[PDB]
Amino acid sequence: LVSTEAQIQKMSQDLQLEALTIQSETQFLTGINSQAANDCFKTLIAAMLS
Amino acid sequence: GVLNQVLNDNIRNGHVVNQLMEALMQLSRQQFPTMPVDYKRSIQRGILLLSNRLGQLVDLTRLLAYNYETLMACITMNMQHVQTLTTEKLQLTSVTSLCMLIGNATVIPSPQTLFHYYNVNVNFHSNYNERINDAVAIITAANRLNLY
Amino acid sequence: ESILKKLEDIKPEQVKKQTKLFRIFEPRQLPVYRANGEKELRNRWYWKLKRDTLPDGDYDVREYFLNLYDQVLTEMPDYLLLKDMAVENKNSRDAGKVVDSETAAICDAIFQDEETEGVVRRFIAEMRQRVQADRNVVNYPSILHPIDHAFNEYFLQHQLVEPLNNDIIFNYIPERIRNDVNYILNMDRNLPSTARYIRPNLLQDRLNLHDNFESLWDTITTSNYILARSVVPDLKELVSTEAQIQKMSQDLQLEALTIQSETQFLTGINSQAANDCFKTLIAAMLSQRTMSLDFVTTNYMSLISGMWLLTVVPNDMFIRESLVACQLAIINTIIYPAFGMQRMHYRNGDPQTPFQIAEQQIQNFQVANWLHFVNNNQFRQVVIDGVLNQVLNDNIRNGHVVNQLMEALMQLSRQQFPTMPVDYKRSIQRGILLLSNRLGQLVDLTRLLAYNYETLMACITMNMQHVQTLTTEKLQLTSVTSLCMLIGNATVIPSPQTLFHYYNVNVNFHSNYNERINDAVAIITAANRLNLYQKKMKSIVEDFLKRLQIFDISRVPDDQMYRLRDRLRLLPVEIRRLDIFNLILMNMEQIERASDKIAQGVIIAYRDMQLERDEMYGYVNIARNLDGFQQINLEELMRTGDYAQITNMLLNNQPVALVGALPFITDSSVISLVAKLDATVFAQIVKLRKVDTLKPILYKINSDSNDFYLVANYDWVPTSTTKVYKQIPQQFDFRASMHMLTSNLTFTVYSDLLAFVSADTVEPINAVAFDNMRIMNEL
Amino acid sequence: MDVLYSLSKTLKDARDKIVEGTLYSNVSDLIQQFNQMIITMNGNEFQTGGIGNLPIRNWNFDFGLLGTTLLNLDANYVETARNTIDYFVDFVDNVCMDEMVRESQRNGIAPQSDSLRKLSGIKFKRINFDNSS
Repeated sequence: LVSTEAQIQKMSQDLQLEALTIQSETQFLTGINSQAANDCFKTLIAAMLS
Repeated sequence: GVLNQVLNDNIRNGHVVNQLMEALMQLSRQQFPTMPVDYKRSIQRGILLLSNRLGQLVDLTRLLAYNYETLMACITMNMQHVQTLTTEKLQLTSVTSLCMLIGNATVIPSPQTLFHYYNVNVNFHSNYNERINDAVAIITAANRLNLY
Repeated sequence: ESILKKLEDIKPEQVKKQTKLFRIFEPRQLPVYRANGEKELRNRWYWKLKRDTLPDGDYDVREYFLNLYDQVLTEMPDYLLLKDMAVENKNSRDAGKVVDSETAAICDAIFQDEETEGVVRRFIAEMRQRVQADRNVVNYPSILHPIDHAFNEYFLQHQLVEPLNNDIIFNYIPERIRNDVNYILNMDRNLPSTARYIRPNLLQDRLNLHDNFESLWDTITTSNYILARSVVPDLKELVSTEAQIQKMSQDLQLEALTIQSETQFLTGINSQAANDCFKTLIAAMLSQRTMSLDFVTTNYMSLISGMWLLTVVPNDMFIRESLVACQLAIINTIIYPAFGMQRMHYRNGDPQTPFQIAEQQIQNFQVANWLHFVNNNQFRQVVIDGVLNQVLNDNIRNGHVVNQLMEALMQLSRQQFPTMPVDYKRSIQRGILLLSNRLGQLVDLTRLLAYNYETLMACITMNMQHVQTLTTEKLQLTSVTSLCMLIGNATVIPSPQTLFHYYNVNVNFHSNYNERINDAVAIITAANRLNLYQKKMKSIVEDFLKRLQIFDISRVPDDQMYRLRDRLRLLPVEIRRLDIFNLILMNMEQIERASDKIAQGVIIAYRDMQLERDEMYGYVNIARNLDGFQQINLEELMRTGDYAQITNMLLNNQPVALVGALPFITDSSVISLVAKLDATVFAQIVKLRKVDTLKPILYKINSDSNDFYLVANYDWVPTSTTKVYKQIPQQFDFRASMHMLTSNLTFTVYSDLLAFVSADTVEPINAVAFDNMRIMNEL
Repeated sequence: MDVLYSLSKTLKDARDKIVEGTLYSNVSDLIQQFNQMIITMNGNEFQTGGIGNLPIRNWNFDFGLLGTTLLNLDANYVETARNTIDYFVDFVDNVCMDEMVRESQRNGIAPQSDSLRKLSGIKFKRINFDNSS
């Protein structure tokens, strides 16, 4: 999988969340990790199969 | 002889993701008439974050569809589609993780994994049918033996 | 700063010099055998790979040839002087010279060998160099294989050096610097007719990184901004901060016991801020980096300085939110209260800026005209001297916009402010008075800014693409006030040495960018044409970005690198690299077939076939071609892994030809051939379903075989059922391999042309602008 | 035909609307259309042919854009626009004449002059605007 650090930095730079007035600045990029990606893959395929 | 829930051929080859990209590329060019420009820029740059992974998302769609088909080949009972009482909760942050972190390493079910899945499905189906037979036999025997 | 160190540490281009002729083949002595397999007393010279290391498998062979392409690109020189390679030919009649030392070694070996024909010795004696000093040319004899000759001839005839003279060096300077009357250029050397130089590859951006690559473009623009800051001149003889603060205090009539807005007018007025503002503005415009406006709405002097800033700098140079905030503050603090208009209720996200609404809503001609100019003040995209540039409006360049702004301000001061307390009008009037007491200095400052901008823009080699950047550069409006209040009458213009250094850094970066693009494109195209379907190209783009030296590849995801790969894949290959790859593609089959480590296949026929007669093997079961046989591609078999067809053919004894780079066992035993061992090396394919272990038998039956008496005593022509699809080496013909390599007798290559130009500036008081008037005219 | 009509309509609108003293808001869209026409036509070489006594004429377009800085148009702006409009009107009139004097039996509805045939290329579609006649 793509490096989580590099993708996180890329997304943070592109989104510019800190510059906005969003009440949830930290929560935006939470949950972005390899474990979450694997969980999504498994959940989608397993739900479709079952 | 097994009912199967199959995907659109555009999902299987991942071509439809192009359309998705097309659509959201248009969303990156839109004006957002009355939106604050900073928030508008953030939305458009996120839209482009997803857009610029067109190749990765096509690969991901093809991989997911292929894995689904391969593991569905190992299903022996009809894939009946019903709306269940309780659901499986899918965090959209996990969807974002999958979309933004998938690379280009193909992973497919191992032949032994497919055989194990098929064996488990066959064992469960056979046990289901055998227990139905046992229950039916005992009920019919009790009724014909007049065990009121 | 580390960024400036990275950007200024780029060297122009590493010049490659060829020290020896490129070679893939060499002569080698081999024993030869008669038609009956008996060894001849004479040996024979054959062409053999110098580095025979070709791998097993067709895919591995294509990878080997991609690596060979990289090696040849590394070894291809920018220029070449054959006299450096020249060495004495001891057997030359005239004591001449040959290139390279390897040629001399071959000549010595051939001449000293007792088996060499006297005609070849005569030919070696005639081998000498011819010098044409009039034409500055020299021809040297060389012994080369035809492929080696092709490569070396391409290197010789496609060198990158061009003649250098004083006119070329002078024209290297940007045309706008030469056409500028404020700079006097000089030279103290006459470059000789034998001087050479290498042009930088200043092709414009073929990757269009300004479009859809926002992080990479942010990095590029940040580097450009840092460099531009480094080269922007410092302001000299600024008005003393203490004296200016005293004068401002006297004008504002500050009161001790009263709270006043005018007090804040003195906030952050110092020479450091003035220089910071000058550098920030010019560097942001040069690097086309978006700026952010930092100001406090309670400081009205910041708002008036912002009026000047918006008058001079096109509004596309500022992030929209900051520009809108500044304009709204100006409208609601100065303009509307002056004219008794109700405070504007501006909506965030409005399609129109506050100044556009005000322009529609203001009935005063001067203020409305200034507002309209500010609204429509844009850059002009102009291709000057082949480079895209962002040109300021001529009224900005000459400073007339300052007069228009001053007319607007004077109209504002005359207004009554009907709905405000008299002290509010007094404060606005005092701020306008502060700005207007320096009208001439503001005209001078605008002209100085424009002149410095265009002079430093003359030294930019890459297109100035006007696109909003991801991140901005913060500009404090107090710094603008400092620049407006402290600017003196001293004219500062970029030094000629500073201009040359800026231009050289830009040229180095542009050339490196283009050369790395060429390398990446060549590698990607070669991999595609070599059908390297298992090759992940992320590494190529990663190396490209690493060699650009301004990006941190750890921050670049894989998707971005693959988008870069897709963009690079659409570009044509550089002419020299493309031709080298064409040579390699043409000659790779022959290079591969010359290897003694692998065979091109194995024919499994189930009929006896007489072993071929070759002089350098004796009797050998070699197939020159796969004619009359069904072919199984071993690469496809290994890729798919389905052995049904091959198993069916092997079990049924169906004649076939397994095609693919294979290692083979050379066997010289006649008894082994009689035993039919070559036919027993294929059952393992059926047993294990693997062909990587396949290793056919190549029989080499001749008098060096221990049991050759069987061949000699029975008039028996050996036969085998299996053949090895393989080629025989090409004989080394000494006369046919001699080529006269031609090059220039001698020249000198120079690196930094601007090192030969000494430039100075006219007196700054007398420096003129584009309109022939002095840049700064205040007393 | 649509591109030629669009050129003529743009020039007529420029003549009618670019007048001394007029608000720029009265010509903003017209100025944008005129500048688009300038950009599209710039760098293109045209020839109106010599059928009959019509002189052979060569047309080059290297015109700068119209300004956008004046709140109200003045005499200098009008004079510059007049020069550009006069050249463009001459070009359009000559193209129209060259087309009117030509006819074909096979495809009479298609353009017959090389100028109008060149204007039928895709790159000139940008010039196209309101077709109200």
